[PDB]
Amino acid sequence: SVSVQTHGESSLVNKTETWLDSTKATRYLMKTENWIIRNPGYAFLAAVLGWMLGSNNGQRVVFTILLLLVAPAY
Amino acid sequence: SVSVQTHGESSLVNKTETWLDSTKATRYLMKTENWIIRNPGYAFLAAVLGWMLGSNNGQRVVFTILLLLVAPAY
Amino acid sequence: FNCLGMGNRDFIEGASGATWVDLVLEGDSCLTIMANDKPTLDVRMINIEASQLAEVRSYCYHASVTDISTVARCPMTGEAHNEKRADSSYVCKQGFTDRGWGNGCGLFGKGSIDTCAKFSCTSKAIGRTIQPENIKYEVGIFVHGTTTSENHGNYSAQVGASQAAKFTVTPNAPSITLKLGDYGEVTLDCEPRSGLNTEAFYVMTVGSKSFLVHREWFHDLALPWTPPSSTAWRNRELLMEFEEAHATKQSVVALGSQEGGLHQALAGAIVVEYSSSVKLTSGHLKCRLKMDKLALKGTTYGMCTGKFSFAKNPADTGHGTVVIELSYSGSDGPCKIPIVSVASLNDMTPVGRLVTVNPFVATSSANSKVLVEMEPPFGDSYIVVGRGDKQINHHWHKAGSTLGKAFLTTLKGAQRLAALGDTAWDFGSIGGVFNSIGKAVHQVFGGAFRTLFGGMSWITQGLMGALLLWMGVNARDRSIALAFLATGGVLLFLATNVHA
Amino acid sequence: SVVALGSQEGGLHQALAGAIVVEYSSSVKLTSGHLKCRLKMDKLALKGTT
Amino acid sequence: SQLAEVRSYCYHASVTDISTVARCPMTGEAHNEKRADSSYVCKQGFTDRGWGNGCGLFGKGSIDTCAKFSCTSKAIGRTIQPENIKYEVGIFVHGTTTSE
Amino acid sequence: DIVLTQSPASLAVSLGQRATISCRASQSVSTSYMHWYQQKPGQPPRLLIYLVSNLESGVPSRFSGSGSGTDFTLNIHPVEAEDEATYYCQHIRELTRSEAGPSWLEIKRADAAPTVSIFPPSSEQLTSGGASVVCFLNNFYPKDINVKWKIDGSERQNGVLNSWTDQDSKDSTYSMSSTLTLTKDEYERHNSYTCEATHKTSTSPIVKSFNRNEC
Amino acid sequence: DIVLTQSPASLAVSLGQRATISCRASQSVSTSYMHWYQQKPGQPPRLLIYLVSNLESGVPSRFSGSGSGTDFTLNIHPVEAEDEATYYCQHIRELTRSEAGPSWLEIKRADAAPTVSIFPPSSEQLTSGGASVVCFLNNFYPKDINVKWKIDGSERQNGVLNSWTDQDSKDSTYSMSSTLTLTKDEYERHNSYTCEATHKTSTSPIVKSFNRNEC
Amino acid sequence: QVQLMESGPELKKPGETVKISCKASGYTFTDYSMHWVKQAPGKGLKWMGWINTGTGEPTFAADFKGRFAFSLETSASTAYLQINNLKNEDTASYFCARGVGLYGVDYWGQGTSVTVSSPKTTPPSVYPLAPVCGDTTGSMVTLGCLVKGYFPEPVTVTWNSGSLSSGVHTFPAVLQSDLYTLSSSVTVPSSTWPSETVTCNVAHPASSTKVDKKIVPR
Repeated sequence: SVSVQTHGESSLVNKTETWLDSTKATRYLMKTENWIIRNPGYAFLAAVLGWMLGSNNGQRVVFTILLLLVAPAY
Repeated sequence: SVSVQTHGESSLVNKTETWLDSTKATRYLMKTENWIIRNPGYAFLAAVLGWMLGSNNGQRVVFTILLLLVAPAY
Repeated sequence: FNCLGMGNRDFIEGASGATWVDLVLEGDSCLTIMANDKPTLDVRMINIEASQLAEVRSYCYHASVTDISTVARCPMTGEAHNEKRADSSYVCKQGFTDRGWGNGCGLFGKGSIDTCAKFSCTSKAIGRTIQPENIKYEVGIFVHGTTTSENHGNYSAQVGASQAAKFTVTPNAPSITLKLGDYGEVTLDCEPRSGLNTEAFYVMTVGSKSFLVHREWFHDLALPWTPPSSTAWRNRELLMEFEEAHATKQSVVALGSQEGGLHQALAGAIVVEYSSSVKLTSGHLKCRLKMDKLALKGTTYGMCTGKFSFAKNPADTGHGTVVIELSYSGSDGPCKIPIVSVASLNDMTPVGRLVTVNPFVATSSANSKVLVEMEPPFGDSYIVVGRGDKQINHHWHKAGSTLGKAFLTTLKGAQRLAALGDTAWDFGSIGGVFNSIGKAVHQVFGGAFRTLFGGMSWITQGLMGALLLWMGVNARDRSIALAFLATGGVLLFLATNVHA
Repeated sequence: SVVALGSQEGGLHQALAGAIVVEYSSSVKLTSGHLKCRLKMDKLALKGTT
Repeated sequence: SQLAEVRSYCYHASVTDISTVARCPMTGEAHNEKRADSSYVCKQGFTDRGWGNGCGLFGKGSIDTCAKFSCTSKAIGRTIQPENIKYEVGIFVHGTTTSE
Repeated sequence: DIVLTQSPASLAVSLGQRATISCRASQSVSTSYMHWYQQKPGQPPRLLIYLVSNLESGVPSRFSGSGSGTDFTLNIHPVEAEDEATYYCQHIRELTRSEAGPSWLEIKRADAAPTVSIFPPSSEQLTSGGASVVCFLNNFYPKDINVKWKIDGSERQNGVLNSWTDQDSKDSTYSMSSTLTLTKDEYERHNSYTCEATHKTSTSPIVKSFNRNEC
Repeated sequence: DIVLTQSPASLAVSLGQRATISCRASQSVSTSYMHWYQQKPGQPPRLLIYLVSNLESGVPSRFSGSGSGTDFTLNIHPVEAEDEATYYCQHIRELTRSEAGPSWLEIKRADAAPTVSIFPPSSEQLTSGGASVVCFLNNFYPKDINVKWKIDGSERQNGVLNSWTDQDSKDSTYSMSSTLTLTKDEYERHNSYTCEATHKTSTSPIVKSFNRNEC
Repeated sequence: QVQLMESGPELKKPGETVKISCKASGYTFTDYSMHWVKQAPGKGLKWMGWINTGTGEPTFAADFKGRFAFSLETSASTAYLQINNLKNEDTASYFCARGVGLYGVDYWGQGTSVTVSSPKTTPPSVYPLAPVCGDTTGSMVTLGCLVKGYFPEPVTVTWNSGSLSSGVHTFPAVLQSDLYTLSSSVTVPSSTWPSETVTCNVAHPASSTKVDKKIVPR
C-alpha cells in the first residue's frame, strides 16, 4: 500500500538526502505516544500490569513501558 | 498521518457498515507479519530473550510474542 | 415505514400493564409491536437527518508549491533574508549554500540561503459540525391491519389506511402523538437531546462525500488546514518538501494528493450524504410509545364464510415467523378472517400466535387480497384458514426449538448489552429495581473502564484481554477472579463480535 | 454503487521514504556514486620542475 | 539511458459504468455481461426481499453489481539496464589555477 | 477562499444552438457542490443545476450541467430566447460561498448600425442656462460601440452621459444615448457639436453633428 | 529596513539666517550614527555631520547636526550662499543603509514674476513639418509657477514640453521654458496658441499668446 | 411552492440602518439554512453569509462581517438581513437564499434593492428634444426626451401618452448629482413630425410630477 511498507530504508549505497528522513523518526514514538496521550486512561491502567507479576523488580518494568507502545495500532 | 491514526473506530450508534471496514480488522496482524515475514531473521531472536530472563515459564512467553509485534510500528 | 421484509425486524413483546413503552429504535431496524388490544405495530426510523450543518474548519490535503525563491547569502552572513516572509501566501525557509571560492562567495563550505516558496493548495477538504437543534428523526410507524403486498409496502396507501405515519422529533419538540384512525391514537415521547451526541464527532467532507469523525480526533488530523472561512493556514508545509542548495538552487516540492490517505485516515467513519442536509443511517434514539387510545376494530365482524386463497404462498420471515397473503373469494366482507396456527390437523387447538392480530377482510369486494402474518411454533405446525372443508390449511415447519432461541434470546442480550453501553437497558423497558440499577451498574462503570482503555480497535484491546488471560491462572485465591473480570467479555466480546 | 478511493499519488510520495530522486527523460542521471576505478599515474608527470 | 518498465501501477482509478444485475432469493448467483470485459469489474451480492420488493421469498436476493475499471492516473516503474550504467567522472589535476 | 470564473462573459447565439458555458474551481477540488443559476435581469437568480451535474425540477433538460471539481460547464444544447439570461455557477464545497463572473446568453442576429441622432439642447434647456447635446444612437447590433463628442474639432469627453438599451426585444439590436452636457456659456463659447460613433457595423465613426451656427 | 524623512524638502532663506533641517528615525532608536550629507547638483555627496552630532573636518561649525535617536535636525545657524545645497541624513545604526528625502537650501529674495515670451515655431521648424511653440517664462522667483497652453480657446496639455532654469545665479530667480510642440497640421488647424503663466508673484496667469493669423 | 418573500426595495441615506425582512414560505423553516447574497447593482452575486435557521446563529463573509445582522423570527419564518451604518455600497439588490447547503441555495428572495444615499426627491427637468438637419435619418426624424436632474427613479417617460413605443428607445436613467437623467428617443417618420404631435410624457411618481414635453422643430 501507499500507507506503510515504504522503500525506506533502501540503504544500498545511497549516501545522500533521502526522500523523507526526519519524519520517519517521529513515526514510532509520537503516534504511539499520541494515542496514549489520547488515552491517559490507558496510561493509568496500562503500566500497573507488569509490577503485579513476578516480583523480579527491574524486569517487571519490561512488560510495562514496552506494552504501552504495543497498544497503539497493535 | 494520512495513513495512520484513522477515525477507527467511530464506535458510536452504528449497527451498520463502516466507510472502511475489513481494513481495520486486518491492518494489525498482516502488516506486522508482512514486515516480520519479510524479515524472518528478525523473528527468531525475539524468542530468545523471553526464555533468557524471568525464568518463570508461563510468563516467560509473554516477552516473546509481544515483542514480535513491537518492531512493526517499533 | 413498515417492517415488511425488513433486514432487521425484531418483534416487540407487550407485557401489557401499560399502553406506554419506552423504546430504543434505529434507522436500519424495524420494530414490530404486538400487545393486547394493541395490534401489530411497525416502528422504524427512516433515517437520522441533521438539517443545517456548519463548517467547523477546513483542511488542505493536496497542495501545490508555487514560486520557489531562494535568496542566498555569503558564509557568515548568518541569517538570510528573502522578503517573502512578509507574504503568508509564501513559505520561506532559511538555510545555507555551501561554498567554494568558485561559487558565489569568497569563502568555503558555508553560506546562507532564505528559500521562499509560495504556498498554494491543490485540493482541500472540510469537516463540519452538527447542531442538535438541526437534528431530525424520521420514524415510519405502522400497524398491521388489513394489508396487501403493495399497500403494506407503499406508505402512501397506509397513509389513507391510517395504519402508518411518519414524522420528526427534535430536542425542541421531543414528543409527538399520532392517530391510527380506526385503531385509535398512539404517542411517541422521544429524547432527541439524548439520541446522538451531536458533538461526539464532526462531519468530514472527503472528496464529494462527507464522513463522521470524532471532533477530538478530527483536529488531530495533521495536514495543512484552514480557518473555517478562508485563508491563513497552519503547517501548510507538511505537504511541501525541500532540496539541497546547489549554489543558490533549492526547490520546494509539494506532495501529491493525500485524499487517498484521507480515505485511509477514515476507518471508523460512516458514509453520510448531505442533500439539503445530512441523512445519517445508523439510528440511536430513545422514544416512548403510548397506546392509550390505540384500539381494535373488527370484533363484531363474522367469520369469513367462503373459500380463502393464497394471494401469495406461505413464506417465513427469516425473523422466525411465517407470513402469507390471502385473496378471499367470499363476498361476505368486511368479515373477521378465521385463521389459526395449530399443531396437527386432527387438533383444533391454536398453538402459535398472530403476528398480525385480528386478520380482517376490509370490504365485500370479491377476491380482495389481505396480507397477514401469524407466528408458527417450533417443529411442525399448520397454517389453517377457515371453517369447514371450504377452509384450507398448509403445512409448516420451524426448527428453531426454544433452546437455540433461548440463546437467540439470551446471547443476543450480551450483543445487545455491549456496544450499546448504558442505553442497552431500555431493552429492559418498563424496568425498575433490577433493570434500573442494571443501567446504574453499567452506567457509571461503562462511563469509565471500557471507555478508558477504549479507543483500542479489534485485536488491540482483544489481545490486551488475551494478555489479561494468564493473570487469571497466575494469581492468588479470591484474587484470581478479581483481575479476571475484565478479561472475558466487554473486551474480548467486542473483539469476538467483530471476528474479522 | 461502486466508489473509487482517492488518488494515492500523495500516498505514493508517502509510499516513498528512502526513495532516490532521479531524472529520467530518455536517460536517468543518478546522483549517489559507487564505483571502483584504478588511477594510473605513469604518463602523469610534473610540469614546471624546470 | 534506455530503461525498461516491468509494469505500471494505478494510484488513481476511476469507477465507471456501475451496473447491478439482480436475481431473486435462491435463484442463485447472478452473472453480468460486464464480467466478459475485464475493463468492467463486477461483484455479486444479495439484498433482502419482502413481498414489498420484487420477490416471493423473505430475506434474500441476488445482485451482480459491476463497475467498469479505468485507470484515471497511473504510476510506473522502470528497471535499469546494467549495461546502460554510465559513470561520468569529472577529473582534475592541480596546476596553475585561478578562482574562475 | 475558492474562486470561480464562468466563460464567456456573454455569448451571442442562434436560439436552439448549443452554447456550453464553462466554469472552473480555482481552489481545491470543489468535487460536487457547484450549482448553475440563471438570473434574468432584475430577478432573483433562478437556480438551474445542482451539484453542477443535476437539473433542478423547474429547469428543463435543455440545461446540461457538466464538469468535475476543478472545472464545470453549463450546456444548453437548445439555447433559447427564454434561455436569454445571466448564468451563474457557485462552488459550495467551502464557505465562503461565491459565484463566477457570469455568462449571458445573447441571441445572435445581423449586425445593425446605430441610428444616431444628435439633439442640441432644447430651448427649454437653453433657457435654463444648462446645455445638453443629446445624441440617441438607436438599434445597433452588436452592443459593441464607442461614442465620442467632438467640439470645434477638439473632442470633449466632458459632460458626456451615456444610456443605452439592452438587446432590443424585437430586432435584438442595441440602442444607445450619447449626451453632451455643457454650460450654455461653454456651449456657446464653442460651436461644432459632434457625436461620432465607431460601431462594429462601420469601420469609421458614425458622425452626427451640428453647429449652433447651423440652424 | 529603517526609514528617515528629512523636512523640509527645501527652505528659501537669507544667507547667515538660521535654517534648521529636521530629520527623524522612523525605527528603533537610531541613537548616534546618523549623518548629514551635502550634495550640490552634479556632485558626489559631501558628508557634513557624523553621529548626527559631529562635524566632519572640512565642514565648518556653522553646520550643526542635532537630535537623538527618533528625531534629528541639521542646523546651520549661518546658512550661506556657499551652503546653498541639497542635504541628506543617513541612519547608520543598521544595514540596510538609506537616506532621507532631502532638504534644500534656497536663498530667499524678492519675489519676481516670470518674463514670459511665446515664440511660435521657427519658420525653420515649420518647414520641417514639426511645430514647437516655445514660451520662455523668465526670471521668476520663487520657482512656483505653472504653464497653461490654450488653443483656439481650448486649452491643450499635449505637446507641452517644459524646461526651466534653477534659482538663477545672478538674481536668484527662476526662468522657465514652455514648449508647445504641435504637428504643423494641427498647428495650422488651430490658431490662437496661448501660454499663460500663473506664479506666486501673479494672482493670475501671465498670458502670452499668438494667433497665427496675427502676422 | 417554497417561496422566499423579502421586504421591498428601500431608499435609504448614509449613516442610517436598514433591516431587510425575508419571510420564508412553502417549507418547514427550521430545516434548511438561510443565506444572504449581495448582488451589487452592477456586480454579480456576492454572498453575504448565512444564519442558522434552527439555532438563529448568523455567520457572515469577511466583507460582510460586522456591519450586518442576520436575524430570524422562528414562528412566521422571517429571515432578516439588517445592514447597519448605511453606506452607498449598501445600495444593491439583496437576496435571502434558502440553503440546500452543500447543494447550494435552491430558492431566492424576490429581491430587495436597498438604495443608500443622501438626496431628496426632486422632479425631472424634461426637455422636448428637437432634432436638427443632421438628426433626420431616412423617413424617420428621430425625436428625443431629455429628462434631467430628478430623484428618485423612476420617471415614467411615454410618448404621446405611450401611443408611441414604436421608434421609442427610452434610455436608462443614470445619476447626476444624485439626480437622474433618462433620455428617451422616439424614432418617428418625418411625415409624422412635426406634422403629428410627438410629446414625451414624463411621469415621476416619487416627485408626483407628470411632465409632458412636445417636441417642436428648432
